[PDB]
Amino acid sequence: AQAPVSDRAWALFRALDGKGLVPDGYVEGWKKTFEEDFSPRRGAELVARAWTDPEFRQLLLTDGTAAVAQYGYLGPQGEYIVAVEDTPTLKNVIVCSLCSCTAWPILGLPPTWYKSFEYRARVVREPRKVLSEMGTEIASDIEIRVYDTTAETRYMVLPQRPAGTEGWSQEQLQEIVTKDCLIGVAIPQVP
Amino acid sequence: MDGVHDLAGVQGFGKVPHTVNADIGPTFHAEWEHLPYSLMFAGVAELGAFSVDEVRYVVERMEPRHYMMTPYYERYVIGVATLMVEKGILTQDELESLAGGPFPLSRPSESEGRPAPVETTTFEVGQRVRVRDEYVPGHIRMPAYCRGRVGTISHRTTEKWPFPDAIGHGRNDAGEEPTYHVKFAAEELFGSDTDGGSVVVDLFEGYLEPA
Ligand SMILES: [Fe+3]
Ligand SMILES: [Mg+2]
Ligand SMILES: [Mg+2]
Ligand SMILES: [Mg+2]
Repeated sequence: AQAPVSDRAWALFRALDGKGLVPDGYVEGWKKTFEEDFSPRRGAELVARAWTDPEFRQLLLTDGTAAVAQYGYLGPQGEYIVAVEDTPTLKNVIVCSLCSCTAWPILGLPPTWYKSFEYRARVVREPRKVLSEMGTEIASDIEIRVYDTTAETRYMVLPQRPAGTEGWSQEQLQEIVTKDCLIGVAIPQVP
Repeated sequence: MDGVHDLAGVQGFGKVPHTVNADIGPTFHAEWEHLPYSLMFAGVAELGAFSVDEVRYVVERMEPRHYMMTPYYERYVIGVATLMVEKGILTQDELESLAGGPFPLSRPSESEGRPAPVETTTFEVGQRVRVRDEYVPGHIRMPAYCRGRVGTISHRTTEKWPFPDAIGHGRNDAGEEPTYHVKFAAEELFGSDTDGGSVVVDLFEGYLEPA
């Protein structure tokens, strides 16, 4: 038997706050960071830059941390970054089978589905079927590689740039790089 | 710890509750949901009461049925509360008084953890390694599907971190080690019963040995 979760969560807050252990505006500040600053729009920016700037692409793939630092997007759960490059014969997908490990600052906090037991159990073993069920068909002539986020590396996928986007601006490209593209379960689509 | 949290490879689950690019709603679906992470950071960064590794472990320590029936953010409310009680900062009495009802916590640890190993090997990209065939009852960042399996190094980190099996129990002997991206063939991990290509696990040096 358990008290409502809202009551338990606020009880934890109140117990700590009432002992002076929580600075003024502390949880409010974190809420703002989580809701407004940590965003897949940042990862999209990185991808769009890599797509249009061969030099930056090279930096992003060889020293992800330095590349992300240039944009000022290192942060909690995103201090050591590795970007993994999709190719015509390789599709990368990220999971945290043991919990929910995610590059928060550049992908945003993980969505419910990514933290689900279903995704955590299945994508490591049957990524092709999982992606297919989610709406992404990966042909058999393509290697699927699943990165399980088990330590401190925090990953982003650099997806392939779709045909039909030649000449687009970085802002235009950013729009088609979604959260799901950064996690690796979706391929960018030309609207 | 060979707990129910070690889910990779478990069979019988249904569909992932998402189709690509579907609306996931707001970051927080209830007004309390930012609390577990924020209070984790209060504990780690402001109070120095515990490490992030200790938070992963205390969640692993939820009674197994409790773990399996509890939504994500709730597990971290339970985990952070448990640590606060274990560290002598809060009492369960006061949590239940403020909550107005039962606030069951994670189970006590059954292991004191283990130190970072003194004997490890620096590996290089392209080298073949085996995951040490070891069983650790406390916290460990090795999912069971790779125990005793052989793969190839694709990255050695340029930074080092405390050994989770030590710092996840608040021990003083976690040292520091780099981790390695170890690439396994899907068939090395799941035989014929997989549709994948490769799986890359980010493994602490102390979990590895020359193949
Ligand atoms: Fe995780
Ligand atoms: Mg082109
Ligand atoms: Mg134009
Ligand atoms: Mg197991």
